[PDB]
Formats: sequence, C-alpha cells, structure tokens
Amino acid sequence: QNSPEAAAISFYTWFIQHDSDQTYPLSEPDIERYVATDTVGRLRNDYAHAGPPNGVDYFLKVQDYDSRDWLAHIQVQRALMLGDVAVVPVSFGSQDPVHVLVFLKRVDATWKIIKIDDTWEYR
Amino acid sequence: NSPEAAAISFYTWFIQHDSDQTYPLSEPDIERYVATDTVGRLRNDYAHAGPPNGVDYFLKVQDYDSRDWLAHIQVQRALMLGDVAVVPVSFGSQDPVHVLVFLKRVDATWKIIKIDDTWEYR
Amino acid sequence: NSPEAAAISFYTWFIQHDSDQTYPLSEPDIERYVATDTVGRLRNDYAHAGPPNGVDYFLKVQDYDSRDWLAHIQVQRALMLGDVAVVPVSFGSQDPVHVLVFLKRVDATWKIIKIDDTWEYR
Amino acid sequence: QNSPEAAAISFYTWFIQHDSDQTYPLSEPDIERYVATDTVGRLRNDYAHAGPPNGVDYFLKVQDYDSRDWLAHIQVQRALMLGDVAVVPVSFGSQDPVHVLVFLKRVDATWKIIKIDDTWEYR
Amino acid sequence: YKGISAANYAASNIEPNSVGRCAEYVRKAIEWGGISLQRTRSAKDYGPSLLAAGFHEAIGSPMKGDVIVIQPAPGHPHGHMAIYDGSHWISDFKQLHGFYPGPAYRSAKPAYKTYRYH
Amino acid sequence: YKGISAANYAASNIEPNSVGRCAEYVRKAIEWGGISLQRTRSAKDYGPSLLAAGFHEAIGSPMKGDVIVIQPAPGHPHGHMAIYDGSHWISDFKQLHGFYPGPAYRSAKPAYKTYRYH
Repeated sequence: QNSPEAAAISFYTWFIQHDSDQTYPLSEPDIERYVATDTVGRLRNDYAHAGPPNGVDYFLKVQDYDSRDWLAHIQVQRALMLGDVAVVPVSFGSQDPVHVLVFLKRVDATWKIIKIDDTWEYR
Repeated sequence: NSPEAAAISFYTWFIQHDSDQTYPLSEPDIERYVATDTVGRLRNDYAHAGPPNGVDYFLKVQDYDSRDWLAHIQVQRALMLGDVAVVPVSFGSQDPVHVLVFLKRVDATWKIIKIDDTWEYR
Repeated sequence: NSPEAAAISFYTWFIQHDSDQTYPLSEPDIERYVATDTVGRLRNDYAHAGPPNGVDYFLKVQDYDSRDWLAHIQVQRALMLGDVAVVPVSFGSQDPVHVLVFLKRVDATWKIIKIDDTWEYR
Repeated sequence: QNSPEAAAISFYTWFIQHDSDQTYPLSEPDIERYVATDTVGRLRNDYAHAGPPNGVDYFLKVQDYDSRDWLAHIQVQRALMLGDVAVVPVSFGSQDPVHVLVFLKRVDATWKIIKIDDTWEYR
Repeated sequence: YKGISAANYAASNIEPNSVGRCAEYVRKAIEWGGISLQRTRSAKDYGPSLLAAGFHEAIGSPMKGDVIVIQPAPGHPHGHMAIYDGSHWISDFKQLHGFYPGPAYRSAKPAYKTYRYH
Repeated sequence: YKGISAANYAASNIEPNSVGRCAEYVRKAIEWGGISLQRTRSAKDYGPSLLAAGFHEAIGSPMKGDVIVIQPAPGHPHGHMAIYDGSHWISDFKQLHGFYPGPAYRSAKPAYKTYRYH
C-alpha cells in the first residue's frame, strides 16, 4: 500500500530469504531498492573491515536466529512520523521478540531505509 | 509519571540550564532524568572526544534558539518496544528538530538510556 | 596483594573452572577479580555478539591445553601507567600465549578492567 | 640504538611534528617506515569513514594537545617483551600525562608499530 | 569412534551464545566420540589435525557428526568450526541459522571444508 | 562592534572539552561584541550569516576576533567554527593544537574560510 510499514515488511521478508549460508542481502544488488545508497556503501565498508557495527547484524540486531520462525513472525507497529522521516518499530520472532527501529525516507515514489536502531542503552 | 512526562521534564530542565556556566551533563541533577550508566558513559566520552558526531548529544544541534525551543517542546505518546519506551520529541516553532528518546523504568521513574537523531547512517 | 597476585589468582581460578558446566563469566565469583562495570559490559556483549574477535576474552584463544596452561602461568612485575597497573601474563610450556592485563585498585583490591592480546591491529 | 624504546621516541617526535593544521602523519608516506603496512591501511580506512576509533587520535589517544609541551615531554619506560612483541609505555606532557602502550614487532632490521593501546577500561 | 555420539555431546554441552571457544567445544565432543585430536589454538587451523586423526574431506549434503572448519571473516580472524547434529551445526553454541555462525561470515563467505570420519 | 571583545568573551566562557556546541559558543561571543548573527544549526552553514552581518572573507595570518568556519570531517558531519583570541582558536573549548579541533579534521583537511569584521 506504498506505506512505510509495507516497505518495512517487504524489506525484511526479502532480507531473511536472502540471508543464508550461500548469500547475504548486503551483497545483493537488490539491496539498493530498499536501503538508501550511502547507507549501503557505508555498511559494505563496515562489514568488509571491522565487520558489522556492535558485532551484530545491522538490520536484525542479532548474531543468530531461526530463519523460519522469524520469517513467520515479523510484526510492525504503525510508524511514528518525525518530519519527513518515518520510524517503524519491528518485532521478530514468536518468543522473546527482538525489537528494532526502522528509519525510512521518501526517495522518489518509494520509502528507503536510512538507518536501523536497536533498543540497547547508549554505547 | 509517564515516559512522556520524563522526556518533557528533562528537556525543560536542560534547555533552562543553557544560561548556566556549567554544562548540564556535569550537574548531578541530570541523574534525575538520565540513567546512571548512561550519565557515566556520556561524561566519559565528552571528556575524551567530545559528544558523538560533534553535536550536543541531547539536542542534536550545535546551535539553537533557546527561547523558541523552550516554548515549543512537543512530545508524542510513548511507543513501547518491550520494556524500552520510545518517545518522539520536537523542538521549535519553525522547522522543528526531531529526536527519539529511549527510556527505561528504574524503580518508579523513567530514565533516559539513549537519544537518537533522524539522520541517515552513511 | 599486588596487581600481579590478582592476575595469577584470577587465571588460576578461571582455568580451573574450565571443567564447570557454567562459563566462568556467568559465575558471580568472577567479580572478585574483574571490575563490576567490566563484568557487566562483557556479559552484555557475550550475550549479543559473543566475545570481541570471536575468541575467549580472557585467554585470547579458541582452544588450549587446560592442564599445561594451569601449570604454566607466568606473570611479570606490574608496570604502572598512572593509576592503571599493566601485568604481562604467559600461558603454557610451549609457544606461550601472552596477554596484557590492565587492573585498577578499587578499595584494597586490584581488579581487571581490560585484557589485550599482542596481535597487530589491521 | 635500534631498540624499541628508540623506535617509539623517534616515531612520536616525527609524528607530533607532522600533526598540524596543514598535514597529518597518517597521510604522510613516511608513516610506513614506523607503522606496519596493514595497520596503516586499516587506520586510513577507519579515519576516512567512521573516523578515528573511539573518536580520539589513534596514536596519541587525545583529541587536542599542546604540540610544544608534548614534543618536549615524551617519556618512555623500558619495553616489556611478550614473545617477539615489544610493549613500550609512553607518557606525554609535563602535567597530567597521557599514557599509551605501543606495540612493536621486528620487521627486517626495524621495529614497526603494530598497535597502540590506551589505558581506558574495556569498551 | 562414534561420530554420532560426538555430535550428541556437542548438542548437550552448548553455551547459550558464543563464548569464543568453538574449537575447544568441538574438540571435546570429538574426544567424547573416541578421538583425541592434536590441539591447535585457532579453529581455522584444525584441518591438518582432523586428517591426521583419520577424517577425510567431505563434499555434499551434511551427515550427523560432520565437522566444518571455516576460514576467518572480518572481526573474526581465527575462523570457526562446528559439528553437525543431524539438523543443526553445533559449535560452542547451537547454530540456528546455518554453518556460518554470524553475519560477518555470511557477508564475507570465507572458504570452508567439511570433514568426516570414514 | 568589537571583535576583540568577542574573542575575549569566548576565551572566558569555554568548556574543558568540546560539548558539541562550537557554533552557539562562537555566536554568543559575537553577540557579546555587538553583533547578533542570524542563527543556523550547524557550524558549516554559518558563512552566509556572517557576510550578512558585515563580515568579509579573510585570507592570510589570523588576527584576534577572526572567525573560522570549517566544512564537515568524518564522524563530524556538521562542521566546526571558532574565534581567534590572538594566539589560540576558541570554540566551545580552547583549542591547543590549531583551528582543526581534532584528528578527524587534520586527517581529512576539509575546506574552511576565515571571516573578519572590517
């Protein structure tokens, strides 16, 4: 429905399905459809060098997860609009859900992810 | 006594102390609003490298209209991500600055554990 | 009662608990040896991402001869950098592993605040 | 005297003199005489992207300092030898000195810096 | 030697998360099965120790007891190793996602080999 | 307007370290000297506000009261600004090393301009 919630669900559905022992979504050229370009370029650099920030997956904020369970339990809350930036809470998993905050911006007709936040204290 | 209330009370206190000769993170009263480990790490980082990204950590700006901002603090209802409350806050009557305040309930008080801006990561 | 003594006592305790079904960082007795904020951050990071560099944080290896190591713990006299004591520690009778233990005096006890390996940063 | 202490003094004397508003030692091709190659390549990447680790100077562990005072008060302690790696404590400044730990390795005939540590608690 | 029993051991003796000892946990399980491997400190270097003990390199779909040795990835310079329990790879922890123990690994896709005893 | 007095103010009202408000601290000093600049949130964007208030771009050796505006550096996307006290650049803190407030800046060498009032 062209909403930021829908853009979030789509992205993660696609993400988890391209996160395996054979491929990783950041390596996929389709990542630029969902994530802002400069955010991709920065994350690729991060991953190739020191590795993923805080040593967890940047998009999912975990090291490890059951692909099947998460794929069936992606739960979004309605976005909070902070100016032109939509902040979408997303919960993963059927038990003890992981919570992330997805930041999106309108680029052309689309919502593009520009940042993803965990709920951890200031590091 | 809500996370929203803590966010407003904190920022009201913080912007009011703009005129003080002591930066507010050094005043022990900030511990009414910001979680103790968060206060400790921020004080530590300020002293070594200054704040992340070289902007005030709480306002996310390097400069601002103190008067306008104090008169235009807007908070929206807290969103709960597990036991973390996330409160959106806007400052100013024109082109507001938006931040996202993360708080946790310790005892009977909500305290800030993190504040993030809305800028793209790049 | 020296930083050296704390380093040996800690590692003796730690390698001895190799056979325990509980990883020692989860045992509250580790707080005798490691500073409280250091224990908290390590437990936190282990739970989220595992240890830095994917090796045991205290031994800096993924595997080792428990017996040999326990019988071959060598510490050199502490160097003082300000109020931080830096103790070199070697493990094993053959091709020893060397670590650098950073400790601070809190009350009357020396406690570990950081342990580093000797690998190049790259 | 071809000692790791001497290699440390030399390096920092040279460093501070090439740390100004006009130049920075990491940009200087002479950095490879004093610092291991892969350590240079990693630091250049760090600096260009997220910036210097922990937001302080990697070699001096401060944001700001008085060039003149530090240059006249570089103080080394004898190295601790951990196998083939020399760890040299260095103190900067005449008042409230900053303490770093310099890691060096023998590469050919020379001592090359491979790492530099602050005395801060685990981050 | 019972590769199955080694796998069963590893499954039983996992940590809730990585504790930076994939190699020791897998070595100890293999010991439970009946084989004492020559020690080496980093997971990436366990290949030779495995061939010496009678394992051979395996290619294809994994069987219970199969042992993987994975080369380093960014922020993980020592590599990784794990043993397959029939449905999950088991290292010092139970790997929900696959043989790569994390996103640094899935992103970089370092080389790996699987070892099997006969 | 007294550029000298503005400089003196900044020197007097520094923080022991950066508190992420170089722009406000310099703006407040300039106000002390007699000029109320049009506000803008990021140091990098203070050029237009300075020219509007009667400052002109200066090139050469710095004089007391001179105002520098520096473009962003890695990990510092808002830029920096400072006022010269006759021997040190003063922002929200007293800069011992020079006009670049840190190593991210000295390494990247972002563009800068110096402004002077008459």
